[PDB]
Amino acid sequence: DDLYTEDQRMILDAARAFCAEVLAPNAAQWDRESHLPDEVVAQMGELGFLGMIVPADWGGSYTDYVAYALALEEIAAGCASCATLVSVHNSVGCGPVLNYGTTEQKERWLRDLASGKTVGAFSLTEPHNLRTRAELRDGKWILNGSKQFVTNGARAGLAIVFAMTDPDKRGLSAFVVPTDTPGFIVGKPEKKMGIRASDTCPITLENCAIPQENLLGKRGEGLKIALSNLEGGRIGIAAQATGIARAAFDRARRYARERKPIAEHQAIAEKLANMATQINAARLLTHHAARLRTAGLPCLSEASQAKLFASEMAEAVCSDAIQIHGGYGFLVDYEVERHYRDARITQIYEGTSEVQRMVIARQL
Amino acid sequence: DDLYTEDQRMILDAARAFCAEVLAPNAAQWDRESHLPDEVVAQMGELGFLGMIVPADWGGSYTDYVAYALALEEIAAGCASCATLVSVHNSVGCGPVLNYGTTEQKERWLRDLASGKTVGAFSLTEPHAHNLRTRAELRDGKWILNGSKQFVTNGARAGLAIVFAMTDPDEGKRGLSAFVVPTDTPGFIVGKPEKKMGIRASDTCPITLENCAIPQENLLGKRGEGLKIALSNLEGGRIGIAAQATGIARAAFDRARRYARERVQFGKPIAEHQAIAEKLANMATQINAARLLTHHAARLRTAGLPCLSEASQAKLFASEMAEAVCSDAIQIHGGYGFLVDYEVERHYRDARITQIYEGTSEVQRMVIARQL
Amino acid sequence: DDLYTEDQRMILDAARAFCAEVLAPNAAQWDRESHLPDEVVAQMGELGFLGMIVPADWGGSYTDYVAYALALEEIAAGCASCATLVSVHNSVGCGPVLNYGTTEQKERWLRDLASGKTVGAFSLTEPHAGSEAHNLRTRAELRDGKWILNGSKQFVTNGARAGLAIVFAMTDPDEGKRGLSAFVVPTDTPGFIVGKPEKKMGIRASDTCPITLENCAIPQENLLGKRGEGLKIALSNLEGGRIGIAAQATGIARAAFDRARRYARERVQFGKPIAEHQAIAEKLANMATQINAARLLTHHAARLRTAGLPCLSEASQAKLFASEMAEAVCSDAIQIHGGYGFLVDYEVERHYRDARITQIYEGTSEVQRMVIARQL
Amino acid sequence: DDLYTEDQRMILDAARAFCAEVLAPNAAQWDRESHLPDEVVAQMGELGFLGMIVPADWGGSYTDYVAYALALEEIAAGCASCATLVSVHNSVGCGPVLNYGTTEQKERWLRDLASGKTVGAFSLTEPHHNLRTRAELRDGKWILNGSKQFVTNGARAGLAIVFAMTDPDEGKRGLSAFVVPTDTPGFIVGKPEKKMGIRASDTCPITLENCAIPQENLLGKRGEGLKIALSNLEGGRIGIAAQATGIARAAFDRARRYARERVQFGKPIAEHQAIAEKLANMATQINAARLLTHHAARLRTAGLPCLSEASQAKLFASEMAEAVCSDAIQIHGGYGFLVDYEVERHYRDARITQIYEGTSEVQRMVIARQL
Ligand SMILES: Cc1cc2c(cc1C)N(C[C@H](O)[C@H](O)[C@H](O)COP(=O)(O)OP(=O)(O)OC[C@H]1O[C@@H](n3cnc4c(N)ncnc43)[C@H](O)[C@@H]1O)c1[nH]c(=O)[nH]c(=O)c1N2
Repeated sequence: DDLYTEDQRMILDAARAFCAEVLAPNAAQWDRESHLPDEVVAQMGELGFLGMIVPADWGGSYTDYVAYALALEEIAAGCASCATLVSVHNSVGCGPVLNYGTTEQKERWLRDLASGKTVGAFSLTEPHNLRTRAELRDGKWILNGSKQFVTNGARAGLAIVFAMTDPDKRGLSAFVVPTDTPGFIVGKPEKKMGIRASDTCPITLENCAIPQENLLGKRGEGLKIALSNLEGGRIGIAAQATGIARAAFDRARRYARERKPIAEHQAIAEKLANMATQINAARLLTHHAARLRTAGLPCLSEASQAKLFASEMAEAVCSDAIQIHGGYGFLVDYEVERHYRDARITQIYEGTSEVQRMVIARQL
Repeated sequence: DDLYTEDQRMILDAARAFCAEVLAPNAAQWDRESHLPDEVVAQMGELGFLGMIVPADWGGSYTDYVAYALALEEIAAGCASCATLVSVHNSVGCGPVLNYGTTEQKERWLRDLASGKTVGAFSLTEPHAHNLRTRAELRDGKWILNGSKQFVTNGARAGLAIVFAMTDPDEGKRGLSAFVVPTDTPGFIVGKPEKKMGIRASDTCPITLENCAIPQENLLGKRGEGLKIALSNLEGGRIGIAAQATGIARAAFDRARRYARERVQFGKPIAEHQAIAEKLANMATQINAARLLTHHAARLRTAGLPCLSEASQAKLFASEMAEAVCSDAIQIHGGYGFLVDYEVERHYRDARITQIYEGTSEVQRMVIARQL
Repeated sequence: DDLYTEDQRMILDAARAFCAEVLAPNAAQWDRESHLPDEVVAQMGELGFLGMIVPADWGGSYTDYVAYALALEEIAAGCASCATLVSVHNSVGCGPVLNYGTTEQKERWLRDLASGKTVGAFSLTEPHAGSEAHNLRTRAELRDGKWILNGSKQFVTNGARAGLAIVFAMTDPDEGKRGLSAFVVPTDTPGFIVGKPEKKMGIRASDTCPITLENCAIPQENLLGKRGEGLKIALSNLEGGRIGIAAQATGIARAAFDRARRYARERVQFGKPIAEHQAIAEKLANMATQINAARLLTHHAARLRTAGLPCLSEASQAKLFASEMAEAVCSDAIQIHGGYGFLVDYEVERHYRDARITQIYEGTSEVQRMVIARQL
Repeated sequence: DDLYTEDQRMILDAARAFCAEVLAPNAAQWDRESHLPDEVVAQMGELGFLGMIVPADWGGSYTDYVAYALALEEIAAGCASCATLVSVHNSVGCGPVLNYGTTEQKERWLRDLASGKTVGAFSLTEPHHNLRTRAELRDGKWILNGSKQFVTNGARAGLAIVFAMTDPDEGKRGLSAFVVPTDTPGFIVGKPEKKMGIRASDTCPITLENCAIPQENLLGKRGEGLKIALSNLEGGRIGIAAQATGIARAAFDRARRYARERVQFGKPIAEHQAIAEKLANMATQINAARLLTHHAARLRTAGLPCLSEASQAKLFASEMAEAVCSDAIQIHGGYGFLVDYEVERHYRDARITQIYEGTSEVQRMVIARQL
């Protein structure tokens, strides 16, 4: 930990101890029951894990993005579903309100988002850019449409919902929708291969009317807003891939050392060497992008490179962790099978690998 | 199909029909409930799938190994757990009895294995880290077995197990013997099925032998021949798992390519995107190569030629490929690929075991290298 | 071998002897001099390797395509450059004349192509146009009873040694994809100007030449097929071409692997033959497995083609797979050799250099993928 | 660059200018002739490139190891052979004398090594730790006999750090290190080896036949030879990591420019998704390789343990370089296989990085050992 700053090493310690004491012993159960207890979410709130990229005067704990990634790496090593909840809540639950909310808006919502009292959700994508619509009639914005894969959909108190307001690029607007609003209809959580305890829900909007002052930004600023947190999001998920890969690697190398022991059979040792090299490269790409972002510099390509690299790495590293365990690797009680299922999603959400490659290439 | 013989196409069509009518629509449920219905196993019996490498003379359906491979690829595309059952039963349930059994032993057990009335299992490996701790002592005209075995596929539904034990500890490599143990023999204790990431409906159980006393005539082959017997269906087992890996990959590939033709993003079917197209071509290439390696091994095996390397190449290749094709199949589905209801996530989970069992990839590589 | 037919074993035996006696011992020198002696090309002629896909009654030696792939793999295992020459001459030198030639045109040319008295070249690619092979700027105009070719061509294999070239030219510039025509052009024709062979990383003894056509006049009866049929003709030997390159990749890789496995048995490090080191043994096992899959893809495409069945996909899969496999196999061979792997005298560096072209010519990997995907 | 330091940016900018004006225009010709012009070596010396990990007090230009890695990357991108010479000279030419030499020894040789006046070589391995080359103390001199293998800079070096058995029966603690002037009678340098790549980096066998040197040329203590042989592994590996990053980067830069110029089916080929995907993968792996390499250098700069980290950088960069060079070939199509388009030289040069300064297999052993 010698190369990190003092802020960064403090977050790392706090994160480490939380993860060892609360996440790691319970993640198997949470996966098996597809459910993360709310008191664990609340406790993440109290510790500042749900406002790590909100400034401290708005109720958060932001220091820099390297710290953020270190915390999300630790949290993902303990529980990949927690890391999903946290990466989404901080980046796209908190980000839009902080960056485009008026002062009154931030007073209404941001301190509760940043403290974790209110969990946040972001809803842009749709089953088939958009067909969800919002009409302004009699002082209320009225939303009708259908939305897909909303992380934190069941538990969020607020949702940033994107909707077509003016059908002729600047045709979308963003809304803060409290999730108890009549006509905000959240469906049953999707059944997923992995991150099973991170609730991922479809949402139907059926004349969901919200006050006019719940418009977020100016009318027509929807797309820009939806795109304002790609760097933070991708950095977050790259950090998550790194943590999940690292957890499986930690188990593999512990199993190799105990099962001479198999860690000095050439082939096993080569896998472990490869796994360590790849995990460390993923971390360094993640941190490099986080430094640029901390400094306010352009870093979409760098963040997309981290997310790309870390995500693909993680599936291969988790696959080696299984292989190193033999027959036991396929068994639930040995946990690496969980890490393998959890890892897979990182290549898909927050921009697919194909999208990550498009943007990196665009800028060469 | 016009590339295959008459017999082969017939076995292929019979299995296609069974997988479409019975397996494919119910796989998802069986994965969900971690259980294959006894009657579906009995129906594979009735159809000859549980005797495909047993001569017709002994009640089986043997034509050749390519045909075996074709049937297993089809079963696997519909239900990976079914393929596991079928492949283990046929190769290591039926094989030891067929090759090493006396005539009377073949009459007492082989007809029922081949018909599928008796499901067979095979138990050599043990849960500690050749050098077995499980023992057999000859006492008053009976073999008495004491031991603990690990991961017996078909462990719960098998009526017979081939069970290997130390009979002569001084003799080392010739220290082992093989025994046919009816699973209802007192002292044959089946534990709870293991909880696995995939092939969840294939029962995999630890077993203990506790003063498990069996008739002297249940010794399979000669005393001390157990190792040799334990190693004599490696070719067949490995051919079948390579076929299974091929079928699993093919199911996910078929779902993904159909999805890529129907799904529209950026104003064209996604199969018209170059990156997607490249995955689809790589998938088809790798599946075809895996099938070609498998059938080449099968062809050598059918002609009684030595083929342990060719069988191991095919199993190594098909197993590694199946993970990469299934991963690609998930990716082409985007977020839907991660969803249970889109099924490719089941194919991925199921395929991962193929690199491990029937000899790990590491073991496969060792034999292939040994002959180079 | 037991799985092959008597014709297949016969050609296989013949190629093997030739490759040990003539090719393998001299290949290093030819790479070094960037030159294949004419007497070696004549011997391949005499032995029937330049007619392996022309029927016997036209002077060829065609039995089936599996035989062809076996012969090409051997030839390639001894000299990659030689395999390039053979593959091109057979598929696109002979093929166009065989398939589209009149009786008179086959009597004039195909017996000499099939015996190897005359080496064949194929010229389509231009400086601006490779993978997009239809937009041609080379032109052909009828004046005074002769076809007059003017233009510029690129990367012609066998370009300096060939006696005939199948040249593709725009006869009808406003007719697009139906505007190409194919022409048999004697390479001694005035205005058929062969540039100096390209300097390449690998297959350095396979002459690969630019060609300038300048008031290059030929008899009217050197038109091959119907006017406008050029594109169809240019695309009519894809399967055979790709089968042969797949077999070439397989043979180059095999040669690298044979050296590596022998060296790993002999070389000792940390008290045993490095072959017994598990990481080495794994590399060896992966190399065998991949070469074997390549071969089986190639022979499967060869069977469909022998039966006249459609097989462009299967041929493209073999080519893609073999070519990419060969790079990784030759790379493993280098690594198994340690620091000796980088040295010219240890040969495997040459196989690595030679292997790399197989992913590019006879349709790039990207093109192979497009056609495999399209036919799903 | 914003993220580098004033010294880092300083050495980077100088390496850039110099790669661009001297190295990159002439690298093809040097590869073709298998020869680096002496005056170019002298310019590297003069510019401080041959003293980059020796302190300023001893005639060097040492700032930190991140600066070293940046400069090696740039040199490598203009001329892989020059980078091989530079990496070796700094790491194992200067390193032993710097760290194990007496003050008298450092005054005698280290300043000339650091200024580039004298180029240094290092000679441990033989054709077959268990070594045949012997040194015998006789009449106030060490007399060396043996055969040595693949000495980089073997034909231009003025001094060679040679390792020999002083005490055959003490095994690993029976080796000693010696500073040998290369003009010493009985120091016979054979013909440079014929190689696939880095052809202008001279790589020579050396025969020592009754090669007699002063008693005071023992380096470190008698028996300390293996420890000295292993004392610059970190530096060496960081250097080759930077080499591999640079070679790949050169091929990458050519391929990405080509892709924006070459049109096929109506658009620049960089806009075909399959090419874009290659370019994106090349950029990402190259950056990953630099970041591993700089991470290692930071640990080295701070004097912290970093053998594994440098081994990870060297392993990752070297394997990466082959794959990136291969893509660069592919992106060029047929042109990629032609000498005039340069990417085929980069691919050839890149392949050595997986083998020397320890094979991939050796890198992976040290990484594993330490987990
Ligand atoms: C040694 C040797 C020998 C021969 C030949 C080449 C060489 C190097 N060829 C020519 C060969 O067929 C040619 O190199 C390929 O068609 C590739 O074309 P270019 O080199 O013009 O690359 P080109 O400019 O077409 O492509 C550059 C890169 O972009 C990619 N690309 C192009 N279009 C694309 C698309 N739509 N989507 C995705 N990617 C795309 C390609 O795959 C390639 O990777 C030939 N020719 C001949 O007529 N007669 C002969 O005998 C020979 N022999």
